[PDB]
Amino acid sequence: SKTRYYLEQCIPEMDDLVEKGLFTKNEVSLIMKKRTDFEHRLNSRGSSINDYIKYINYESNVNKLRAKRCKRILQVKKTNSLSDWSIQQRIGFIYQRGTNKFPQDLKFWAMYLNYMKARGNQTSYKKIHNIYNQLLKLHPTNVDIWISCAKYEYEVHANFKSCRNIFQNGLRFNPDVPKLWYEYVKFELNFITKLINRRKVMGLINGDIALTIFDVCMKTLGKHYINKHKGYYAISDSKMNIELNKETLNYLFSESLRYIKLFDEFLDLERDYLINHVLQFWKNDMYDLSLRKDLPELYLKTVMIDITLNIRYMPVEKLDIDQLQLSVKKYFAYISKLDSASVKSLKNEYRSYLQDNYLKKMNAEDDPRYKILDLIISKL
Amino acid sequence: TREEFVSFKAHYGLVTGLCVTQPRFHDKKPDLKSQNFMLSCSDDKTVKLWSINVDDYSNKNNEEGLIRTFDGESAFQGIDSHRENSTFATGGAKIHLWDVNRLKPVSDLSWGADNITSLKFNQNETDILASTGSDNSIVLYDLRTNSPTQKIVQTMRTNAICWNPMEAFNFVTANEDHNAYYYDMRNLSRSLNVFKDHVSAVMDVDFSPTGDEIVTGSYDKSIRIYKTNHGHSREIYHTKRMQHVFQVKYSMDSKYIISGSDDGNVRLWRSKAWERSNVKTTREKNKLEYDEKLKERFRHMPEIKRISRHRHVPQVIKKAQEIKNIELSSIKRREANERRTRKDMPYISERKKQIVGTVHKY
Amino acid sequence: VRKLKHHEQKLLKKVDFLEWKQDQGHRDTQVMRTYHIQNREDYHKYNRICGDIRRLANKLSLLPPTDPFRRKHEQLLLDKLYAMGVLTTKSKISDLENKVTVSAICRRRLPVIMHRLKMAETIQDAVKFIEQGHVRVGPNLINDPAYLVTRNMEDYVTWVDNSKIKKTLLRYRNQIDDFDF
RNA sequence: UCGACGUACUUCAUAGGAUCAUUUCUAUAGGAAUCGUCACUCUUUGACUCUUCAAAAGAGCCACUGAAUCCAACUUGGUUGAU
RNA sequence: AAACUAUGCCGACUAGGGAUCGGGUGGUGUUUUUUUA
RNA sequence: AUCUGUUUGGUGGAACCUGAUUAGAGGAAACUCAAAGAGUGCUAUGGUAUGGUGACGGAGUGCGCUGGUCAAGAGUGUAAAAGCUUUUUGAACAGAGAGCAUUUCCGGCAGCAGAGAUUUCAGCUGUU
Ligand SMILES: [Mg+2]
Repeated sequence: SKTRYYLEQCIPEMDDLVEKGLFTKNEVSLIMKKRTDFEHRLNSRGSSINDYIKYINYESNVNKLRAKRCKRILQVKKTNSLSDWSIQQRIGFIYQRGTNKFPQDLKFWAMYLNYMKARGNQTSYKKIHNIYNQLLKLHPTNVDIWISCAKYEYEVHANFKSCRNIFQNGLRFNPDVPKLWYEYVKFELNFITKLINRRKVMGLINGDIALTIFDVCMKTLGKHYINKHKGYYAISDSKMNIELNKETLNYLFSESLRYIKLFDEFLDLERDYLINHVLQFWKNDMYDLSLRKDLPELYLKTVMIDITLNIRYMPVEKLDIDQLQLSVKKYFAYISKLDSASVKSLKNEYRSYLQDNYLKKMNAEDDPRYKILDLIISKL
Repeated sequence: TREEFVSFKAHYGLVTGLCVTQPRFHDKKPDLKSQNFMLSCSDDKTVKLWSINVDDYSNKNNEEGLIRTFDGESAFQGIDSHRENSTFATGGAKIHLWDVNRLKPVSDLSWGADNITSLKFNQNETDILASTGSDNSIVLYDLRTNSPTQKIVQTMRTNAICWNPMEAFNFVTANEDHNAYYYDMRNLSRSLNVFKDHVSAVMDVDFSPTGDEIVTGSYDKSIRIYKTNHGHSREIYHTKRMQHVFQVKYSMDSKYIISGSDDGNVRLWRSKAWERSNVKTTREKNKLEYDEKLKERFRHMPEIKRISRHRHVPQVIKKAQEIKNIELSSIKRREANERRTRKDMPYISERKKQIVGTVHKY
Repeated sequence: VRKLKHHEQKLLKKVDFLEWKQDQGHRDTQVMRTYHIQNREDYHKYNRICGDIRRLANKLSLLPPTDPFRRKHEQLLLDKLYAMGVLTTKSKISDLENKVTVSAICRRRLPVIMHRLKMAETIQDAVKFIEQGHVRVGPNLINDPAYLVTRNMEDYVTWVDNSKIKKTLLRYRNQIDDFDF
């Protein structure tokens, strides 16, 4: 049987434990009896992943118990013999057998990866790559795996070359997931901020790339969203097709707004320049729908970001009157082209923005600018 | 599938030789994946190169038929092709070396005026060639020198030669004295082994690609398989419908034997009768593996010998063995009587009996 | 045993855990069932008597055919066996071998003769009535179901006077006379 | 009454092929079987209890201690309706 | 006087085994024997 | 109807004959106990069994191996070419974990500071 072969592989380890004096023969017998039940459990029918989890948990405690008797009895940190790595080798083997038997369980894969990453010295990083290669092939459509190895090789390794290739391959399999685009762009700018800081660090001691990802993201996400909500067929009625166009604009708009929030985090990059690219993107008519005509509510938000763009990142201390005038000059420009209902709502939002960010944070009696802000707010 | 890819009426006379080759023209790479080529020679004094469409791969989607013809002054009797290079050799009144891209023999090899009956290129030291003559001789050649090397004259003609796929310097010979002889290239005075089970002339011989077994076709309507380390067959294959075994071959997996007789049928046989072609579960594999070692350990027991060696051979072969056994006993009894009184009658080993002489003495 | 596979059957041709050659085909059990013999060794006690008859006949046959001694003894044996009821016919001397069998002797047992006289519906029923003391032969009650009845004594097989079975016979035909009982 | 002749009448052969029979092999290579079990469904047979056709015999007598049924009696429901 | 219980497929046809009769060749060592033949 | 007596359906099953069976033929109950047959279900998966006996593993180096680009050589072809084959060689590039050696370092001990939830890992300095 398979069990007898695996039990006999434990014998050289147990001969070592008795020989070193850490475990008595009676104690060694008790460990084998417990191991015998597990190995029979794994090699039989009806086995579940919990059996593998239980056996791995048991082996870990045996490793701990041997470790403490090693310091208590032998009084040595490491006894150069088979007993040291026999348990660790075994636990890895249980992980391999369980993963092959039950590839569907993603939790077990995570435990396997955490276990092998934890003992970095014992396990070469090359072995970690093999686990990810086999896992990725089985589940190409789980983005969390793709980001995990990308994150692992950006933090533990910091190989942007391999990490970039992971995002390149991951998006190839899952172009319809906004989440993977969000992380790849986050990685892309993360590579830039780290790079510029190195240049800044270099000086003392002596963004478009993300936008392209954003642009292709918005096109690709649109195509798949249209394919979904249509089923096997196209939609014959014209009105329904218009609605499907409206949904993707809103769905794509929410994605674009989510990227807008991401840019704010990055002080080093020229966020105003990066945001303006997004605003320019939405100016172009898309899917035969105009934002100003068909989706005004999205348009007002599009206008509002443009109005505050020059003053969005200006602290109250460095508030320049001329730049505020440019914002107000932009404010009057859009009103001349907007309807009354839109102007009122747009007026309310802009007034609240100025009041909350600048007026409420400024002392009234110390700064002449406070009077100017109130006059503008009153006139707005 | 046991079906034909193509059938060609290649020659007006008898097809005296055939080999499957992978040509390399100087200027053109033939599509080896989609086409396979075979060379045929006949007593009408011509050698023809053919092309056959095959369905090994589906990477494509013709030119199926005769490609090139070589004319010769005399009839041909045996053909074989060099494995590494494109050169191939034909054996007729003179053994000729040909190149696929030349219409005439590039080089002429011959020990003398005697004709050559067969030839077979070496499989590992691909530059070496061996041939069989009608004067009961075996001539060894080397293309690196473009000359013959060694010659030994035996008591009877040898019909076929095969080289050991795993031992570059060893080859077995099918002989007309009811025997097959295993020879070492470097020392041809003595044979390595002799296989004696057949009762008629052995007409063809072939090595298993593992190199640990040989199969011999005989004029007695039987096929016998020998272990290279033993001088007696472990098996005999026969059928009432098989009429004269003239060719025997091993499948490249060593699992099957292909035999061609003069009744016009090409049969397939298992190398080991009791084995089966299905993939075995681990429990099956170990039990069968366990049995084989268990059989080898007790092979010397009387009862196990009785059953293991028992085969039903045709009546004609059985009577031949009985008459053959009586004759050898009389000869052995008789030489024993002569040795009692004869002062000088030497002992000659069975391995050295068949050699009449060698050209280059050492 | 489970049904043997093909390769097992060829290697275990003679294996049989329920039939052996020494059983002689379970002839004893078959004859015991037919006539409801309750003692396991009754058949083989009968078999020895049959063999004694057959042995004597074989020796008699080897005497010369015209011998007065041979003819006398062979007729005497035929005379005696017919009287017991073992042999149905006296004509043929070969009957001493061919038609002398344990079934012939068992067929003269009291339960079987009751069945043939229709005193019981089955041999098993006849055995029960004998064990229950309903059957007499002549004036003697017999509770032994192995009693052999000769041809002459088959006339005296009958029910006991006070048997409840007799009352049912007479009551069914409305011919019961309680003076007798 | 037996013979001979004549007439009439009854009976008698033989083949081809395959399979099963040797604890492998019935003589043929033209053919098909070598695995240490865990469950579920169905089907056949046999036991144990009881029982019909359908009866028959009770290892037998006393004492104590439990149980079941059917009446009597009592208690509940019941013509504003039991069965 | 004689026969009187037998019998074997046949042939243009292969390779043999043991024993024996006549001749011849070779080997060997026991009988044999020696310049009378 | 102290009319008539055929048919249909139920009840009953003498005699003869034919067939099958025979320690007579049956029936009811089950989270009962046995002996067998057939089918079905289940990753039912070592083609030669974990990366590892300090007999070791990790890091590095070199060799080995892979992919195509370029250059050169050889063959073929031509007026000269272009073109095609190459188990001919070299360069740089991009690599796989998939082999071989390598003591060059680490994995004993103390201290510095960090990442993660008293425990795990990573870096540096002294020491055997
Ligand atoms: Mg017949």
